[PDB]
Amino acid sequence: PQNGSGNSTSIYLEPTFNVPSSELYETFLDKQRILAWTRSAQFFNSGPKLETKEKFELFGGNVISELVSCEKDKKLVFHWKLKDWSAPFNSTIEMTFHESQEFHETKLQVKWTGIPVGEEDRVRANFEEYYVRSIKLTFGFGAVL
Amino acid sequence: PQNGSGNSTSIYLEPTFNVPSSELYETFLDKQRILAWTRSAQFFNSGPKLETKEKFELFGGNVISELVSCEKDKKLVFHWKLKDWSAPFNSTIEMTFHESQEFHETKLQVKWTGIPVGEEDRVRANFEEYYVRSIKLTFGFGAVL
Amino acid sequence: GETFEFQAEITQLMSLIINTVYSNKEIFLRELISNASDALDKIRYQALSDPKQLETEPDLFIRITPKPEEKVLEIRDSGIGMTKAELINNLGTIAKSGTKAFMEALSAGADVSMIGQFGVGFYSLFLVADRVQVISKNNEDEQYIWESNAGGSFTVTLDEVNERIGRGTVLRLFLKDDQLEYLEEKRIKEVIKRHSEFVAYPIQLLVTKVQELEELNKTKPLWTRNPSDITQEEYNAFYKSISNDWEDPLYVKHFSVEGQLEFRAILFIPKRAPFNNIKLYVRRVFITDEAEDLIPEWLSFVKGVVDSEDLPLNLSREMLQQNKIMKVIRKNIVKKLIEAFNEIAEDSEQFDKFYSAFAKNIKLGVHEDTQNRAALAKLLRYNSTKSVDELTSLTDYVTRMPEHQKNIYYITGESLKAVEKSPFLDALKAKNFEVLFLTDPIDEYAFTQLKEFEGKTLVDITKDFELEETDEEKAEREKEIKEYEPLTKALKDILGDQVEKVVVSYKLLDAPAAIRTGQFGWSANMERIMKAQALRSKKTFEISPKSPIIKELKKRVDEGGAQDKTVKDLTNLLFETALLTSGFSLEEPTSFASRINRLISLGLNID
Amino acid sequence: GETFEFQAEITQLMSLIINTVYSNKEIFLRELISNASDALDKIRYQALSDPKQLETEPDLFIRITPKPEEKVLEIRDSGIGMTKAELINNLGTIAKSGTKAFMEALSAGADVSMIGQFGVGFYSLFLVADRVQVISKNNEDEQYIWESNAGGSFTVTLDEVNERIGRGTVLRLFLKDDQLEYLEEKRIKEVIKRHSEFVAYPIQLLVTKVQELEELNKTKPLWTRNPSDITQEEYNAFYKSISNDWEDPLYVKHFSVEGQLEFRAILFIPKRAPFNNIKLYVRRVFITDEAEDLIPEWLSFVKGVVDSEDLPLNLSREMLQQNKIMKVIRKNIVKKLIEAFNEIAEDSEQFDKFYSAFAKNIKLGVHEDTQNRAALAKLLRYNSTKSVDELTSLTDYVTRMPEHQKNIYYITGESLKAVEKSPFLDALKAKNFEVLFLTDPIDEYAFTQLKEFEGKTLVDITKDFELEETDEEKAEREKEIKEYEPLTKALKDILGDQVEKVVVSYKLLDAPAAIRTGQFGWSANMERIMKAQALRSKKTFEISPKSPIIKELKKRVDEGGAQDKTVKDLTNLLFETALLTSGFSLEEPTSFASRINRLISLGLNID
Ligand SMILES: Nc1ncnc2c1ncn2[C@@H]1O[C@H](COP(=O)(O)OP(=O)(O)OP(O)(O)=S)[C@@H](O)[C@H]1O
Ligand SMILES: Nc1ncnc2c1ncn2[C@@H]1O[C@H](COP(=O)(O)OP(=O)(O)OP(O)(O)=S)[C@@H](O)[C@H]1O
Ligand SMILES: [K+]
Ligand SMILES: [K+]
Ligand SMILES: [Mg+2]
Ligand SMILES: [Mg+2]
Repeated sequence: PQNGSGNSTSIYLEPTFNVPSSELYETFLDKQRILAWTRSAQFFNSGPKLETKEKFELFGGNVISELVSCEKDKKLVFHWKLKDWSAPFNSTIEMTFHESQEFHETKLQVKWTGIPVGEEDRVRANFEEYYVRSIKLTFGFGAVL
Repeated sequence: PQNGSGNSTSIYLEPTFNVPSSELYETFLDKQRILAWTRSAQFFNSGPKLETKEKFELFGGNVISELVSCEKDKKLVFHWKLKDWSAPFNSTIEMTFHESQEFHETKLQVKWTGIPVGEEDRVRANFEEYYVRSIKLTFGFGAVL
Repeated sequence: GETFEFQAEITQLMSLIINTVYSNKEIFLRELISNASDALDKIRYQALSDPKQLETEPDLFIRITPKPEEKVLEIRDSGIGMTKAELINNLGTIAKSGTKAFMEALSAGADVSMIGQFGVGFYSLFLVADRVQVISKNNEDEQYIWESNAGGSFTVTLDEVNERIGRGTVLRLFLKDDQLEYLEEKRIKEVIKRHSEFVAYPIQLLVTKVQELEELNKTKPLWTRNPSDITQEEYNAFYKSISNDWEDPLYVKHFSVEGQLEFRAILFIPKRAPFNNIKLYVRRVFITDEAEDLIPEWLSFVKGVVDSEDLPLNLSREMLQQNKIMKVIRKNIVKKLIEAFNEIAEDSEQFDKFYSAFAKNIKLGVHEDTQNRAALAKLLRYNSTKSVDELTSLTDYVTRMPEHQKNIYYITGESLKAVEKSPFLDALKAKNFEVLFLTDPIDEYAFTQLKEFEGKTLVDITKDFELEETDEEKAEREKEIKEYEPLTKALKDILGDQVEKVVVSYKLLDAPAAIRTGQFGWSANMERIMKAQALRSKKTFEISPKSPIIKELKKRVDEGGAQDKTVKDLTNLLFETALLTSGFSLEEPTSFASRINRLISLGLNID
Repeated sequence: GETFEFQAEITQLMSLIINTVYSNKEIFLRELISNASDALDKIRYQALSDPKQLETEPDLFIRITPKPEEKVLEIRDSGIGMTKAELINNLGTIAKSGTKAFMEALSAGADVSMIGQFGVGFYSLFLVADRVQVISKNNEDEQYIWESNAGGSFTVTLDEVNERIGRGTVLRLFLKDDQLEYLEEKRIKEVIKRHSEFVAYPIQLLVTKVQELEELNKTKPLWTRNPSDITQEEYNAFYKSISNDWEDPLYVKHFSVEGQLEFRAILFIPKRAPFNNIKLYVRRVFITDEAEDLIPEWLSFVKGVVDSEDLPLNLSREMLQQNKIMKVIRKNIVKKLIEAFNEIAEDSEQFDKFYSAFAKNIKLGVHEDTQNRAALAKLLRYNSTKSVDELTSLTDYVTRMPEHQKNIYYITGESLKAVEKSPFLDALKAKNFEVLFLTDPIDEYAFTQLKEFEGKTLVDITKDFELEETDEEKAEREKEIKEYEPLTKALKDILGDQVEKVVVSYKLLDAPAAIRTGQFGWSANMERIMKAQALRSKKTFEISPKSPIIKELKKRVDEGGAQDKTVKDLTNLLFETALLTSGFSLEEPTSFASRINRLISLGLNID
């Protein structure tokens, strides 16, 4: 038969962060803050923050993400892409804020679609290492034990 | 054939303790200090320290030791005995102090004889737990990591 | 299509089963003792109907005779024995298990459980021996010799040169020249203590001194009996046999589950924290102790054994295959241990020794485990302002809660003395609000995940939190804050970016000022613990409007001394002093000590 | 004596090999792909002498076709194929391995290594399937069908209904109703990524969208090539395939050992600390990753794979038997990684990124490992009084040592700012003695075990240590101490048992007083770290005779104020202040803050 590629899948995670929505929303946009918890970032634009339809390389240029849409402290949608992936493969990740004032926390429900089938555990385990535990240790948005 | 018991064996350990010979020697004799790193001690005599040929129970009365001979800050010989052991089984443990003024350490060469054959690893592993690490954590005679 | 029965290459199957199946070499002794145990279970079963078969050799035992002068390890058993037809069929055929066939031939209602079910465990002896000489003797046959050098064929000869035995089977293992270690007293006792410690029949070892008989299985397993008939000293001896610990177990939990999955587990609780221990047994035979997910990490402080018969044992009996019944046992172990913890909590005298040694383990369970997070919360015991004499529970904290208190107040710190006199308690003591005391670093990790207890939200007083207040107080406090507004503005721009905001707080009655961490973030103790780990935010300046120091500060500001040298030096001194009282380890301690030496010199009239 | 050849019960041997050998169910795919790889190695070997055997099916590949509409998992390969005689002898006989027989028939000097050596790996497919339909086709025979339902016999029928294949073997696995998970795209890719990721032949998977062919082994193993011909991007892609990391490896160490034990190991160093990762391969086949004594705990931060051919694989190829060659590989891994660490140290630009991420790991090795304790000491990099701009090495510390300095001075603390301005440096700076700065809690644990470097004993300045001095200084200092003797006696009995002795120290030039821990015990920072661990002595009061504060203190004592209220309050204030400067967290921080508020009120003329 013909030679090609596989299909895509979708995962859903809810990493709880102890941080107000104001600081957490700006954490994924402030270029000075992003360089802290990522330790590697290549922002193409010369602005102080991230704008709509702006591509930026993370972790030595291996991660390619682009902010396609973002609400005000409520929604964060990015077009996540890995250098190891093929060209037609373009994943989409949505971040919703669910800050709660009773327990002083914020649930960041992550709906990540467009992930290749053979890349599920690679991007999910690393998400708890480069995105969840990295921010909790750099800015102190939650205890890690 | 006849029914009886096995033979005995001997082991040799050198646990290094960061403590002067004066404090380490009194640690195994001072009843107030012994109750600290053992958390369980019952002394037959009502004296302030351990004397020659004095029996005492340790760790809920399961350990029976008796100081048969000791030198001034140099030698500590005890007749160690476990309640699980038979009556003819009586082990002898000798503690020799070696104070190194160059590194401010103290090597306590332990020559433990009279141990049953089927009791080698039981009394050696616990010696590093109830005698070595217990004193290093109670009185701070060395780092534990 | 032509049909062909499956075949097997014998010359290569022997090498695969002997060499490439069993990982450890000492496993050969576990299989021979188990086979001897199975033999002693067949003659004993026949004794229930015909005692004449047992009177030939009434003494049921397993004798091990090491011979260094001949390099032969003899293992004698008084079992049923093997006939001539059985030596060539049960012992000469691979995967032929005569023990399993005897189990299927048992009557309905038998109580004899055997271990032999595969039929290849006998061949494991060739891992340390070159040739074997099996001497068997049955009641309905003569005495024969089964000799084989692990080659391709075996020889069966009528025994006419060895000793005349009554009944049983003798195995003479000609150990290799490099495997002579199994002829020593230490190595033989090690394997029995590891694999055959709880055999139902006495294992005898011929120890030379004068030769004596050493019983290697004096301790009997307690899982075959009901937990009611077992006394306390029996559980103590059992704990000292399964583990190398010298002290008696603090608590013992013996339960039994039946139905779709049957297993008998005897779990012990030591006296102190040992800073996997749960062994798995299958019909009086040790299998392994490397269970991956049999017990959580926070619960690994307990010891004991778990005997079951539905475990999917592999060919070597050294590990368990991937299955779904282990998590069922895990839930039952956690459920029984939590219920056992509640039984300890019923006796205050016993729970004190349990909590003083396993407090960190219980708090770690609340931080890690989520299924029983609310259940383990009933075991947390801490000090408070009203319980400075005993460790009070979280349940008793709610009973002493007034009808107007709806938040559990707690405070972290390095020790008890640093939190018992903290100035953050003056507000809660005026409102008669009890505050928990936290002295361990893991205390905050437990409350970070709990977040609530019996409908009361956990609130840390070190963080910025609002307290109950009436409209009368708010009207008088608001007008007082705006009078100190130039002072708060003066204190803000002097410290720079050290604090986020300077507010007038009313939760301080004695201290003139204090520092509180920003909400939603780490506390003062949490930041100190994270920066002090060997394997490894925002502050708020609060002032008390009732202290004479703050009253004198606002006077100097109104005079025109917002940038005065004395005011700035006093503000920096009061700010760093508040960091020490709040629990912050200020940086550059020499700058603080230099300011103290100046006030010391000025106090001594030294210019 | 009558001789009997060993036999084997076939009806029970099948159940033991299929059910009670392999732990995981997914292992069946690893054995079929390996068998397909072995088949592709036989036809390729024949292509070196007769290309006509390969022209029938030149494309060498492994095709996997899942069929949910039929519940059949087809695995097609273009290998040499099996004849009618081979299907009944190699595939129909247990423990008969035709692949191993082909290896023994190779000529001297061949370069074709195969995996098939046992002969029971084919039967593993019945763990998830009930009946198998093997379709084979060889060049010197016709196309036949090998059908067996895991019973006692198998049927061989001339293929007259299936498709006409050129050359190879097709395996149709009728999976069970409860094992249909292996027909999905996710589960198939998971097993290949886990066990058959580095197959020398392309593995094709028919993925439906429209059906496409997915290559599951695009990444080729680099251990078959020399480390010189491999570029940097090839090592980056190899690291991203063996591990789920997204970043490129910081350093790569590819070495090869020959002789009595041959193994090729490619070890990578990540960019950041991942706060077992070494995989073991045997002839392009993943074995296991749970090797315990393969790499130390302090060295587990690196990743990579180790390919060897002398590993004693068991029957299931899931674990390694107890042997003595693993410790030989462990020493070689440590030796090559330490040598690789030295190569990183040659480039200052690369070692900065390595040290900034793996400093704790190197310091842990000095604390734990003793065989290479002096070797790992060359990697320790810290700040000093003369290197406040860059991390200096211990070797450069000896080069800057004067001819009269014979002790390596260091100081511990919570951060760099707490040790760069410590008053304990005034003595060493006057003597031009460089002092190391320690900011991590594990720093003292490393120097506690090292104790010496290049003949220089490690000395902590926070502890009571004597410095080099001349007879002229001792003559003038001794007479000055006895004049302060009533002062030291006055300071002793006032503090009580808080300190062990009050001595007049000359190692303080600016600070009026300080606290130093007793010798032979823990330091100021060590006591703070031990009491701050989430999983978890003697002090000396030193005074400076050159400060005006101490000069005023001895005056008040001589006047008769040994028990004066002002003297006792000033002594307690100076004592707790010295604890902060030395690094001791003072107890009862409110008593200290209360004394500060009094001096603040007295400074503001508030009575
Ligand atoms: N010491 C013995 N005395 C009497 N019968 C024995 C003895 N050892 C072995 N047998 C018999 O020989 C048969 C074959 O030996 P084994 O290979 O050990 O079979 P097995 O014990 O069922 O296999 P496993 O691995 O223990 S489940 C057993 O089933 C017994 O019937
Ligand atoms: N797909 C195949 N194509 C061609 N020959 C095969 C194939 N699968 C199996 N065989 C042959 O059948 C023999 C028996 O199968 P296996 O049981 O897998 O033997 P094996 O592969 O040597 O055993 P292990 O466990 O993999 S070492 C092999 O030795 C091969 O000669
Ligand atoms: K057998
Ligand atoms: K076969
Ligand atoms: Mg057996
Ligand atoms: Mg195979």
